[PDB]
Amino acid sequence: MSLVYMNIMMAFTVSLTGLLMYRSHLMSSLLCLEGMMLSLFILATLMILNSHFTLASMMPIILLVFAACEAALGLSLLVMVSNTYGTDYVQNLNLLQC
Amino acid sequence: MMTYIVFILSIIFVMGFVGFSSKPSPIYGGLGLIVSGGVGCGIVLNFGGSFLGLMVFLIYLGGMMVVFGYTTAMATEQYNKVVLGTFITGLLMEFLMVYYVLKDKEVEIVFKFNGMGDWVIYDTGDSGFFSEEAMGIAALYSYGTWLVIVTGWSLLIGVVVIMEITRGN
Amino acid sequence: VAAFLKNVWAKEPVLVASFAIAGLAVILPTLSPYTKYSLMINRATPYNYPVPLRDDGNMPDVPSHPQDPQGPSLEWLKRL
Amino acid sequence: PFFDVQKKLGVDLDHWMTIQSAEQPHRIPARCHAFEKEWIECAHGIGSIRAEKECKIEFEDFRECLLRQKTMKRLNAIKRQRDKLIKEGKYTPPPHHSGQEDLRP
Amino acid sequence: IMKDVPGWKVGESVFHTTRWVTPMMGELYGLRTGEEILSSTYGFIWYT
Amino acid sequence: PGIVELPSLEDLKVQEVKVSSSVLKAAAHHYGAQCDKPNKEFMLCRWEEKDPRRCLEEGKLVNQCALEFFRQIKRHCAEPFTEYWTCIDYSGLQLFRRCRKEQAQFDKCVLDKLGWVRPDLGELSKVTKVKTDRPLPENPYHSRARPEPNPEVEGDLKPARHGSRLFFWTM
Amino acid sequence: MNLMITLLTNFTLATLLVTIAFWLPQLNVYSEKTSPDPMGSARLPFSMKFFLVAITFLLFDLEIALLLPLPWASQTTNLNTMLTMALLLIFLLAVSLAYEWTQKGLEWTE
Amino acid sequence: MMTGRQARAPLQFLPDEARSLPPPKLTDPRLAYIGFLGYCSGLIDNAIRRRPVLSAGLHRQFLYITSFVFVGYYLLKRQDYMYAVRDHDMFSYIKSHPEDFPEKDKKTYREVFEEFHPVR
Amino acid sequence: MNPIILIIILMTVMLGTIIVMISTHWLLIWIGFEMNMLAIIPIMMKKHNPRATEASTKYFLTQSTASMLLMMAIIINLMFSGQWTVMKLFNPMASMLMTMALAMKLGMAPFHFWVPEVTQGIPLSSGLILLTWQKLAPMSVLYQILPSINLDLILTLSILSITIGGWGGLNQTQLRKIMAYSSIAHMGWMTAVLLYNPTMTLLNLIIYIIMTSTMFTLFMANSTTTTLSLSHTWNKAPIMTILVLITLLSMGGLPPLSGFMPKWMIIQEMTKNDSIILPTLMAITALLNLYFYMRLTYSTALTMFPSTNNMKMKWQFPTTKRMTLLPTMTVLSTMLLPLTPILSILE
Amino acid sequence: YPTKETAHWKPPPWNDVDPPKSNLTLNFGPQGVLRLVMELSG
Ligand SMILES: CCCCCCCCCCCCCCCCCC(=O)OC[C@H](COP(=O)([O-])OC[C@H](O)COP(=O)([O-])OC[C@H](COC(=O)CCCCCCCCCCCCCCCCC)OC(=O)CCCCCCCCCCCCCCCCC)OC(=O)CCCCCCCCCCCCCCCCC
Ligand SMILES: CCCCCCCCCCCCCCCCCC(=O)OC[C@H](COP(=O)(O)OCCN)OC(=O)CCCCCCCCCCCCCCCCC
Ligand SMILES: CCCCCCCCCCCCCCCCCC(=O)OC[C@H](COP(=O)(O)OCCN)OC(=O)CCCCCCCCCCCCCCCCC
Repeated sequence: MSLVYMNIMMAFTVSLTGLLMYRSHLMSSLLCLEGMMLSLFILATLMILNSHFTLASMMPIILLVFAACEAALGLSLLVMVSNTYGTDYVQNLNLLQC
Repeated sequence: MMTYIVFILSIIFVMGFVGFSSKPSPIYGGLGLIVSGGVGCGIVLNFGGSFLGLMVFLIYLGGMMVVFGYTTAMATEQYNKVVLGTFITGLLMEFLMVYYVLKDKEVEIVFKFNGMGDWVIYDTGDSGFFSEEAMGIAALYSYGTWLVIVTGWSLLIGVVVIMEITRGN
Repeated sequence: VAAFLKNVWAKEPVLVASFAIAGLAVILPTLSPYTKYSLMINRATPYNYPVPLRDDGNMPDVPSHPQDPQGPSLEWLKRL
Repeated sequence: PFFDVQKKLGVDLDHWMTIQSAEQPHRIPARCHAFEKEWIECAHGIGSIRAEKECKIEFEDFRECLLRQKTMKRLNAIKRQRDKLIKEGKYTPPPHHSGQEDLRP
Repeated sequence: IMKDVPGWKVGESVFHTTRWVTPMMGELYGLRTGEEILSSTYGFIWYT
Repeated sequence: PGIVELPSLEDLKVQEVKVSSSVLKAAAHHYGAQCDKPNKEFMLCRWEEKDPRRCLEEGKLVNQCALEFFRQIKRHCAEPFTEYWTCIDYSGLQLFRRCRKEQAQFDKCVLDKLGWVRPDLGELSKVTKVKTDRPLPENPYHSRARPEPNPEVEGDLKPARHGSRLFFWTM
Repeated sequence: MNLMITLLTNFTLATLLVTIAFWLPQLNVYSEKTSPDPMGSARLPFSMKFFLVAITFLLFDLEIALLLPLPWASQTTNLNTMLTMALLLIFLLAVSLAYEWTQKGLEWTE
Repeated sequence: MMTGRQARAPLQFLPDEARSLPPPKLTDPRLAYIGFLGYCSGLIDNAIRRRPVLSAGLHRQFLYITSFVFVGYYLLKRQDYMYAVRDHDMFSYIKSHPEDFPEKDKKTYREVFEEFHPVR
Repeated sequence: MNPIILIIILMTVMLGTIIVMISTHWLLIWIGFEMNMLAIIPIMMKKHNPRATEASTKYFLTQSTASMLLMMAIIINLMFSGQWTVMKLFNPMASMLMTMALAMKLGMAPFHFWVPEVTQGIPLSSGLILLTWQKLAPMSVLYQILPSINLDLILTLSILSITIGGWGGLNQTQLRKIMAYSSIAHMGWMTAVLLYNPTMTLLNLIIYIIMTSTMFTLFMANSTTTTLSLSHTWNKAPIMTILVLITLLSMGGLPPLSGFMPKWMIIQEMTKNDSIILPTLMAITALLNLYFYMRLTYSTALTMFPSTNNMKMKWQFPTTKRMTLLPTMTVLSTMLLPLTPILSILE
Repeated sequence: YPTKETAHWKPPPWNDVDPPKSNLTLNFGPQGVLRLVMELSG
C-alpha cells in the first residue's frame, strides 16, 4: 500500500513497545499511550481523507475526544498514586502481589 | 524531494515517537510528543484535512498535552544509557526501513508497502464549493445523532468520574 | 414564583440571565414563523448539479428549460 | 450476542457510517463507490461462507480500488523501465512529458 | 517503453471489470515532470 | 485482465473554448439559458453512461454550442461584455455584487440586440428533462450476474421428532 | 508553501533574536560573580485544585471540540435534528458545569 | 449455528410460526420440575433469613412457585420451537440435496459377511 | 458515594455493554468499551484505599492498551475492507490484533496478569461486576467476529487460560484471587468451544455468571474475603456452609449439578469436530479447579474450624444484608442439569 | 504453599486498608520593610 501508512503503523508500534516496556514513570507510560492514540488519529484520518468517505470524517474527532477523556482519567489515577508515595513510580504499585 | 514531503514528515513523525518511547523524562517525553503532534498534524494537512489538523493543535496539543505538561510540572522535582541506546536503536531501524524502501521501491515488514511518493494515490477531481472533510464533520448533528448522544453522555460521566475518584471520599 | 424570582434576580442576576437566554433559545424556534424559511433556504441552495431526467414521455411537471414555468420556484426568496 | 435492537425497533443508530455506498452529505461519492456497491450487491443475502468464494472478483476489484497496489506496482514497473532506458540512453522523453506543450483546455 | 519486458500487456487494466475507473493521480501525472506533479497534487492544499 | 480501450488523439481534437474563468462566470447565466439543450444532453449522457469515452461527441456539441454563444456576443455586444468581465475579473472571489452596473449594461445590450433574458434566481438549478435518441444503458456498471440466493424456509412447522434427541431426554 | 516559508521565517527571526539575547551580552567581561525564594529547599507541595482546574479545562475543551463544527452544521437540510443536537450538546456542557458547581468542584478557584 | 435463521426477524422470543407448534401442557414434567425449583428457592429463602422454613411466607413461596412456572413455561415453549426449527431445517436440507443423502442398499445378513472372533 | 451518582454510574456501565451488544458499527463498539471502562473506574475506587487505586491503575493500563489495539484492528479493517460493519474481519493481522485486544479485556492468559491483582484490590461487589458483567461485551464481539478468528490462536489462548487458571488457585488463600483464577480457567473453557459452537459458549457464559454471582453473593452475605474467615461461617450461619458447599461442588463440574452442564456440552461439541485430545486435556486440567474448590469446602462445610469468643455476640444479630437473588441463584446454579436441553433457547 | 520467594509476603490487612505512610513554610523577607514567615496550607 501507500508509503506513509508504513511510517504511521511503525510509529504506533514504537509507541506500543514504549507503552509495553516501562522504565519507572507512569507519566511516561501515559505519554506512550497518547502517542498510540495520536498515531491512530493520523492513520484513520489519512484513510478517510484518502477514500473520500465523507461520513467518517467525524470519526477521528470522536476518536480524539473519548480517548482524550480517557487520558484525563489516567492522569487522575496517576495523581492518586502520587498522593500516596510522593512519586509516580510503577515499582511502588506492588501491594497486590499478595 | 518535495514530492516526498509527507513521507519526509512521516519519517520525522517516527523519529518523534522514538523521542519519547525511549522515555528520557516525562517532560522531554512531553516535548517529543508535542513535536510529533505538530508533524503528524502537517501530514493530516497535506491530504486536505485542515480542520482535523487544527483539532490536533487545539485539542490534542493545545488542549491535552498542556494538561500532561501541567500535571508533570506538578511532579518530578526539578534538578541515560538505556534511553540513548534505545533511541539510536529505533532510529537505525527506521533509517534501515527508509534505505530499503528507497533502494527497492517495495518493502514488507508486516504489510507490503510501495516505495514511490504518496502523491500518487490521490484523486484528480474537485469537490466544488465545499470541503468533503468539512461537510462530513458538519454531518455530526444531522446524521450523527446517536454518536452525539453517547459522546456527550460519556463526557458528562467523565466529569462525574473525575470528581468522584479525586475527592478521596 | 414571584418572590423567588425577584430574590434570585437580586442575588444572582448572571444565572437568571443565563437561564432566561437559554429558555428563550429552547422555546422560541418552535414558536417562530421564520423557522420554516431556514429549512426552505437551506434546501434551495444548489451545492450539486441538477442531474436531468430522461424524458420518457409522461412528466408533465418537469421542465425542459430552466426558464420554463413548471418546476420549483423561488419567488418567495426574492420577495420575502 | 448480537441483540439487533435497531432492526427490531426500526431505528437507525449506526448503519449510516457503516459503508461508503450509504447516503452521504451533499451526494458526495467515495472514490470506490461503484466497486463497493458491486461487492455489496454481489454478497448480499448469500452468507459469508458463500460470499468469500462467489464474490471474489468484486472484492478483489474493490480492494484494489482501495489500496491501489496493482496500480502502483504497474507504475513502479513502467517508471523503473523508463529510468533504465534513460540511464542506457535508449530512450528520450517526449516534449509533452517535459512541460513544453501548453496543456489542453 | 515497455518493448523489452517479456510478457507485458500494454494498457492492461489491473481491474477485472471493464467499467471505467476514475484515473489515479499517478496514472495521469506519472511520466511527467515533478513541477506539474506538485502543481496537480499539492497545488490547492499549498495555495496560501 | 483485459486491455482498456482509449480513444485516439484525433477523437479528442476540438476547438477549445479558450476564455478565462471571469469571462465564463460573467457570461454564465446567459450560457446556462441559451446553451441549455446540448449541455443537458451531455450531462444526462455523462450520468447515465458513467464513462467519459461514451460521452465525447455530445461534449463536442457542448464545445460547439459554447463557441456560437461567444461569437454571437462578439458580433453584437463585445464592448459591454468586456467592460463587465473586466470588473468581474478584478475581484478576488469574483463577486457579482460588486459589478451591477456593468451587468445592467450587458443585460440591456443582450436583451436588445439578441433578445436573451437572464434566468431568475432559482431557475438554472432546476432539474429538467431531456429528450434523447440514444438508448438507456441496461448495464452501466458492467455488472455480472448476481449469485443465486439461498433457499427460503417454507411449509408448515411440525414439532421436533421425539423431542430434543439430546442423549436421553425424552422431551 | 507560502505558509511553510512564513513559519520558517518567523522561527528563524525568533531564533536569531534569542541567539542575540543569549550571546551578545556574554561578550561582556564584567566580573565573576561569587555565590549566584520564599521557600528555602522544601519540596513543591502538590495542589489538588490546580489539577482539578486543568482536568475541568480538558473536559470542557473536549465539549468545545464537539461544538466546533456548528457554523458548518447550520447549513444542513435536517435542521430540526441539528438544532436539537446542538442545544443538547450545549445543555450537556451546562450540566457538566452545574455538576462541577454543586459538588464543590469550583472551590478556592471558583 | 442457526444465527442466520433468526436474523430476518431478530429479537423475537417466540415468533408467529412458533404458534403453529403445540404448547407444553401445564402438567409438563419439566414445568413441574421448574415449580419444584421455585419451592426450593422459597425454602432456601426462608433458611437464609432464619425463618421457619415450611411455615413462614406462604405468599412468598407461592410467588416463587408461580414466577418460576411462569418463566419456565415460556422457556419450554421457545425450547420446543428451536428444536422444531432445527428439525425443519434438517428435513428441508435433506429434501433439497438428494445427491448428498443417497438411499443405502440395506443388505440382509445372509450376504453380509462379518469376521468371527472366537472368545476362548 | 452519592446513591444517585452510583445509580447513574452503574447505568452507564450497563449502557456501555449494551452499546457493544446492539451496535453494527466498529466505532460504536470501541465507544462502548471506552464508556464501560470510564464508568467502572469509580466502582473500583469505592472504598478509597491504595489497593483500590493501584487496582484501578492496573485495570486502566490493561484496558487502555486493549482499547488501542482494538482501534488499530478496526483501522486495519477499514484499510483492507473500506467499511465498518461489525462482522468478520478482512485481514488476519486485524483478526490477530482484535483477538489479542479481547483476550486482554477478558483476562485470558498470557494476558491474565491483571485479573488476580485487581480483583484483590477492589470490593466484592465491584469484583462481582468485573468477573460477571465485564465478560459480556468482549464475548459478544468474539461471537460476532468468529468467521475470522484464527483457530490455533484462540485454542492456544484457551488451553493456556485453562492451565494457568488451574494452577493459579492452588496456591491461593484469598477468595477474590480464587474467583479470579476460576475466571481465567472458565474463560478458556468459553473460548475453546467458540469456533465450533458459540451456543455452548453462551451456555458456559450464563452458567458461569450464575455460579460466580452465587459465590460472590455468599461472600458478601458472610462478609468473608479469605478462606480462614470463610471458615467461621458454620458457627454463625450454618445454612451458608451448605450453600457454598453445593455451589463449589457445582463450579467444579461435578454431576448431578448444573456446572457439569457447560463443559460436558463443550466436550459434546468438540468430539463432533474430531477433536479428542483437546477436550480430554481440558477436562483433566479442570480437576485442579475442582481441587481448590474442594479445599474451600473442606475449610468451610465439611469440617468445623475453631472460632473465637466474639462470635457469641454475632449470634444475637440476624443478617440485615440484602442478599439479592441468593436463593434464586443458589437453586439455578445447582439443580439445573435435568433442564439441560433448555440450551436451545440460546441458538 | 510458601516457597523461598513467596516467604516475605504477609497477608493483607483485614479491612484491606493500608496506612498512608507537612504544610508549606515561606519566607517573604526584606528583599517600610518587613520579614514574614508564612505557614500556608495551600
Ligand atoms: C387430565 C389433565 C391432567 C393430566 C395430568 C397427568 C399427570 C398426572 C400426575 C401428575 C404429576 C405428574 C408428574 C410429572 C410426570 C412424570 C415425570 C417423571 O416421573 O418422569 C420420569 C423420568 C423418566 O422416566 P420414564 O420411565 O422414561 O418416563 C415416565 C413418564 O413417561 C414420564 O413422562 P415424560 O416422558 O413426559 O417425561 C419427560 C422427561 C423424562 O425424563 C427424561 O427424559 C430423562 C431425564 C430426566 C432428568 C435426569 C437428570 C439427571 C441428572 C440430574 C439428577 C437430578 C437429581 C435427582 C433427584 C435428587 C433428589 C430430588 O422429564 C424431564 O425431562 C423432566 C426432568 C425430570 C423431572 C421429572 C418430573 C418431576 C416432577 C416433580 C418434581 C419434584 C422433584 C423430583 C426430582 C427432581 C430431580 C429430577 O424419571 C427420571 O428421570 C427419574 C428421576 C425422578 C423423576 C421424578 C418423579 C416425579 C414424582 C416425584 C414425587 C416425589 C417427590 C419427593 C419430594 C421431592 C424430592 C425430594
Ligand atoms: C430550561 C432552560 C435551559 C436550562 C439549562 C441551560 C442553562 C444555561 C446556563 C448555564 C448554567 C450553568 C450553571 C448552573 C448552576 C446552577 C446552580 C447554582 O448556581 O446554584 C447556586 C446559586 C446560588 O449561588 P451560591 O451557591 O450562593 O454561590 C456562592 C456565591 N454567592 O443558586 C441560584 O442562583 C439559583 C439558581 C436556580 C434558579 C434559577 C432560575 C432562573 C429563572 C429565569 C427565568 C425563566 C427562564 C426559563 C428556564 C427556567 C429553568 C429553571
Ligand atoms: C447472553 C448473556 C447476555 C447477558 C445476560 C445477563 C447477564 C447478567 C450479569 C449479572 C452481573 C451482576 C453484577 C453485579 C450486580 C450489579 C449491581 C451491583 O453492583 O450490586 C452490588 C451491590 C453493591 O452494594 P454495596 O453498597 O456496594 O455493598 C458493599 C457492601 N457494603 O449490592 C450488593 O452488594 C448486595 C448484595 C447482593 C447482590 C446480588 C446481585 C446478583 C446479581 C446477578 C444475578 C444473576 C445474573 C442474572 C441471571 C442470569 C443471567 C445470565
